[PDB]
Amino acid sequence: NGMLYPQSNDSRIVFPLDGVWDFRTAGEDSYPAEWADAPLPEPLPMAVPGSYNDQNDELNLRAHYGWVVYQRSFAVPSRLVAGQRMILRFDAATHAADVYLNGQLLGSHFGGFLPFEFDVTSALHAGENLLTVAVDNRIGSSTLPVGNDAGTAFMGSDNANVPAVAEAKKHARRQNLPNFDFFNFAGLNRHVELYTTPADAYIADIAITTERLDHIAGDACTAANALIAYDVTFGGDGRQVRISILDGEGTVVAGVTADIERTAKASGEIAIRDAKLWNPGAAYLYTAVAELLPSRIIDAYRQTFGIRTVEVSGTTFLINGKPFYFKGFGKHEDSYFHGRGTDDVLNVKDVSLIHWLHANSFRTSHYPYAESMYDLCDREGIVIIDEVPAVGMSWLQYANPLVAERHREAIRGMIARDKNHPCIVMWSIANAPGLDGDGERPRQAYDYFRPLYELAHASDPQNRPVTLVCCQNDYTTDITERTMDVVCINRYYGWYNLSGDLDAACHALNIELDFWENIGKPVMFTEYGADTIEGIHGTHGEMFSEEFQRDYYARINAEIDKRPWFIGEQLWNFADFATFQGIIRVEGNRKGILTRDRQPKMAAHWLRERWAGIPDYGYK
Amino acid sequence: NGMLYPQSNDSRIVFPLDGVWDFRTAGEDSYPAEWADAPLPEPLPMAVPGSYNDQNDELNLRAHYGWVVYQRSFAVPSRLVAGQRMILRFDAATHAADVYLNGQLLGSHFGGFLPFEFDVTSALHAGENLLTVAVDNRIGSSTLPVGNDAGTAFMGSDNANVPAVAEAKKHARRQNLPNFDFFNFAGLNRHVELYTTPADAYIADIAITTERLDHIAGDACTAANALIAYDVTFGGRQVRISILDGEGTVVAGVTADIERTAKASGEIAIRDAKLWNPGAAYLYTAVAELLPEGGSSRIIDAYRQTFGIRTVEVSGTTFLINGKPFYFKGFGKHEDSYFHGRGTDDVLNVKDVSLIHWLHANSFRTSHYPYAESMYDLCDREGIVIIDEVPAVGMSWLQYANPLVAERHREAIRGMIARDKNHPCIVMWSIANAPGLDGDGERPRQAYDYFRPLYELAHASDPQNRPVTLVCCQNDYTTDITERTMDVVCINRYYGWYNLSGDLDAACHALNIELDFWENIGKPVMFTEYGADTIEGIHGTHGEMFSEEFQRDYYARINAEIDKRPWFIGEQLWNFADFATFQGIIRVEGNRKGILTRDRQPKMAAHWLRERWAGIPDYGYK
Ligand SMILES: O=C(O)[C@H]1O[C@@H](Oc2cc3ccccc3oc2=O)[C@H](O)[C@@H](O)[C@@H]1O
Ligand SMILES: O=C(O)[C@H]1O[C@@H](Oc2cc3ccccc3oc2=O)[C@H](O)[C@@H](O)[C@@H]1O
Repeated sequence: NGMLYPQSNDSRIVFPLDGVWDFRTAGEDSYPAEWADAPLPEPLPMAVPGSYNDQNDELNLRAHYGWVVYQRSFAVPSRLVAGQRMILRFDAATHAADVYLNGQLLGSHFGGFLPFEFDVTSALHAGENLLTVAVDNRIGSSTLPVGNDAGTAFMGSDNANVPAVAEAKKHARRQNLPNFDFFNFAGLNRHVELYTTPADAYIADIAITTERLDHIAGDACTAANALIAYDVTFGGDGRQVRISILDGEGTVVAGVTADIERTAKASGEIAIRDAKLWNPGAAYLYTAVAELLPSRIIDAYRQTFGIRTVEVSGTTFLINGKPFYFKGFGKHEDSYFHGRGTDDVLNVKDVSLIHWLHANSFRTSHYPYAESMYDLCDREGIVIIDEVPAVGMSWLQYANPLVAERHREAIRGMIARDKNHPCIVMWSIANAPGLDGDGERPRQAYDYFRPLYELAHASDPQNRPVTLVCCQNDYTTDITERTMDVVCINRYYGWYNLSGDLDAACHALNIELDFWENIGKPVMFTEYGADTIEGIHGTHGEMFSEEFQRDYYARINAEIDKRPWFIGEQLWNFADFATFQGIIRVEGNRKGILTRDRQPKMAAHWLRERWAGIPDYGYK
Repeated sequence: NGMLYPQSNDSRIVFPLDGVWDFRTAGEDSYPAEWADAPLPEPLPMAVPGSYNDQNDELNLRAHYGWVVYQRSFAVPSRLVAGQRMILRFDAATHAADVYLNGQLLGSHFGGFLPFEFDVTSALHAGENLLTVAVDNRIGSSTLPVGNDAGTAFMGSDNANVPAVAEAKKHARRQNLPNFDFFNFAGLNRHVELYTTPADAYIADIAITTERLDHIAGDACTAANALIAYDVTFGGRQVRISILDGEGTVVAGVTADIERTAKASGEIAIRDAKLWNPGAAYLYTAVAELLPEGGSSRIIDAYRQTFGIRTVEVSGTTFLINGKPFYFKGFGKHEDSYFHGRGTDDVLNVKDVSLIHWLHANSFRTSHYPYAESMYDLCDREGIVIIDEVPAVGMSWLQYANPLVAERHREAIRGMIARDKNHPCIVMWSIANAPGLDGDGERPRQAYDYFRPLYELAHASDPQNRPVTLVCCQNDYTTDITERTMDVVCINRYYGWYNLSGDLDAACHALNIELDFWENIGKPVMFTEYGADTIEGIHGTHGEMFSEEFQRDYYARINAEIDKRPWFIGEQLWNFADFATFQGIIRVEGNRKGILTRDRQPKMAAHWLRERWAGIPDYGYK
């Protein structure tokens, strides 16, 4: 289950396959399999990584439904492949892919936001190799994220009772209809690379955990002793693995040799004296170096980690034993040109903006992000709530075992990929599913989600808190949200209801806060906000003005400040982002406190000033 | 002098070093050299490739003056470096760099827009290697592009006679003051990679030229015969040259003797050759294979060089591609985007080429510096013509007497042409943008004496011997004696914008007076800039300056005038898209003369131009 990011070292090399590929669109339900046997005819250029949808203005690829086919050639020296295990990794292909090498089907993947790989040792040959990747963008009632099989996209307008409308629907061009509020960007959204490991025996997975901290400093910068655990998995076939712990300056501060036992695994614990802890706003990273022993080294892998604990205790959220307060937002992987394509310039800039704002956290709304963003947040001291793509869900999905299977894959896959990041403090198993109502519906939702809550706990060796992000609903008939480790609520009082009336919005919010006060869980906002067009101004700000967005946060935040059990404020959204078109989306979702080009609206300045005065620890 | 882009094949591998590096700002005139000896203290993250300026909103890196230091570590298997020649290539470090590996100074480079490399065979070691790169952003009276040592940035406002202003200037924080109208984005703007070649003997350079075409078809798609030439240089006997067509079929091949300094050269006849044309690209591959003594079947080294078969000839007032009279449709561009700055972005390059097609344009100029190599490969495959330009922008008489500037200028011309010579999409070289050329006394002759040797140098350096131009600023064309001697006259004119403002009747009258002057000169003439700053969303029934309507009306009126001149062979407007500049009173969040917004969205004028260009053929318009 290990999916360690490809590394280059004395025992391993990575050969990136990013660049400008060849590309063709294909059919709604098929593509020509023979395209894997020869160069694509009349190809278009297509940069990888990137969504394909915004990379060709002659076409309207945002309207594309079904398959596209990518292809490129590559060659590597015979010297490099000799005796090695050769692996082809796709960091993400959104949503499903069939992969061919030299005309041989390697296999397929379903799930648009997690990495997958193939052993191509036997399919590779000398000279030029032809790599063909068919990618399917289709979403529907059995996918995560969820699409609608008929009707409209989420938040779409209709006149369904007009006979002409009903008839035209029957014959309209097939389109994906997201049951979620972000554009269905598709393609090779993240990197592609060929990499090598030793063949006879190799490191397959590494898990590092913080088991216990002894005598944590008052400022939490250090602990007198930290007990960490390692678990290393091997593939291949009295062997041993050397584990070296490097501090921030690369000094080997601890080292052990562990026996490998057969399924082939080595595990143990290491005590670190005067351990330097990882904290929001004050990152510190160690490296665990694993070396498979025969002076020689057979294989090696360098795994970054941070030493810190996470504990929900009553209505507090303790990081290294200190009461943490979330400041931040949901984000999206979204930008002009790239779409959902990973862009590390943008990631570096965004992390700097999180600091400029004096925020300390975000959520990976609504899918796991590119691996590089978590590495960045590890080094920059920004906390993450890591979320699977289970958005758009309701009772139709809970009754479908295929969806449950995909959901379990997404949870296991996210945690297997991301478990070693100190920046991740909580897992989210869904966003805005249907949880409330009458009859059997609330119990049916609980019966669907409770085993997934348990799965996220079982899968994470650090046993971090697990939540489910709840959409505005009848909280009195929802019986699932209140059972989560942290209550995470999306609320739009004064925007989607009581519209523009901030007094009424705050009154309604306080009524629901009184409800949560009794439940006795820690609670935080994971969404709240107001669409805002930069440059629209009013002396008495109305909806869509910069002033209304600022006033909205000023009023709502004054209310949650009065509740000691309310442990965080993550707003919606960090930045404006693309959506399916519709009458409430002014060139996408405009609830960003920043524009899509990362420029600050009035509310961003107001929030920066507020957040400057709120400490990471001890606010409540 | 060869700088072939790194390739992976059976004898060569490339190891990319892009990613998130460590980064620190340093001083105005220095940086700590000891930072090369250990990991940078308290580093910031910085993505490579990219400009650094817009990658950290906590800092104000747009205001930074002087040095920054990049650093990262890397490791590669010993088995792959063993016995190989190891080269570290920087596609671009803007503007100057000192490079260290494991604490050893490899060397330095000046020139922010062309690649450079170091042999690191001896400096590499097993395990982790520490690569430290100091990058200097400073510009001034001896750099290309040119900065101002004092005063204001180009087209900056001043009240120089106010004593308080004069005094405050003396004590103001040092800042780069561009003498050019684009922001001074700096850093590791393009890719970094380590690559290998065989050590004993290897291919160092390849030049492919189209020497002659016989009996070109009426539609220019083919010629009965094409004579091409190859010139292969080696470092560190025979080389096999194979010519592969679009399907990879070997249609021609010769084995050539290597003579010492070590080179092989010759000619190859291609019967029924498929030609490269604007709007109808066709590419061959020349595969060069170094053969062992002497001799066996095995290959010592190989390189695959893309090329296209086409001729370029200025004839009277026509610009002939494959003997057909071409008409340029397009624009100056910039490598410019949110977040990336001047950083190369192939998603953006792929998108921009699709927009060039959407507009029905056929060409652009690399204003005002050589672009990333990948964009030329893309234009080769997409049939888009390029005017390739060096960063000699902001120049005036202060520079012409400066030997360091002249050397840097010669370096840029030789470096650009050495890097870019094999692209069929490149049809013309530009040796400068908007230098001072006119005036009285000795000034016009001084400018001519500076630029004429550079014109000759561009001709001597290009084995294809393509036309050479100098892109001319709006000036007194009657006292300029340099522009009229270029192979194609390329003019930047802003009648109705920077002069006769808003009066399109007067602008067209003035343009026609200057066109009458060029009609007498008897050379082919094209626009390389003309336009109007335009804020998307500003509208008027009678469009005034900055409205979308005025921009549309501007092109409608000016283009109607040049359509009347048979010797006017192209229209490249300013600009493809809005881009960042130094701040000032005439730049509304940068330069807004884009027909597209900075996010590549079309203004009214873009739609009008799309319809116009749809009706103008690549060949035979005039
Ligand atoms: O609407 C948004 O901006 C975000 O909506 C979230 O889901 C919710 C939608 C509504 C709609 C009407 C009334 C209350 C709601 O409460 C919600 O939580 C969704 O999580 C985001 O992805 C959307 O972008
Ligand atoms: O001004 C621009 O938008 C571009 O100007 C070009 O150079 C010239 C500037 C001026 C200024 C005042 C009057 C006439 C001018 O004519 C010019 O040719 C320059 O090449 C571009 O880089 C600028 O962005």
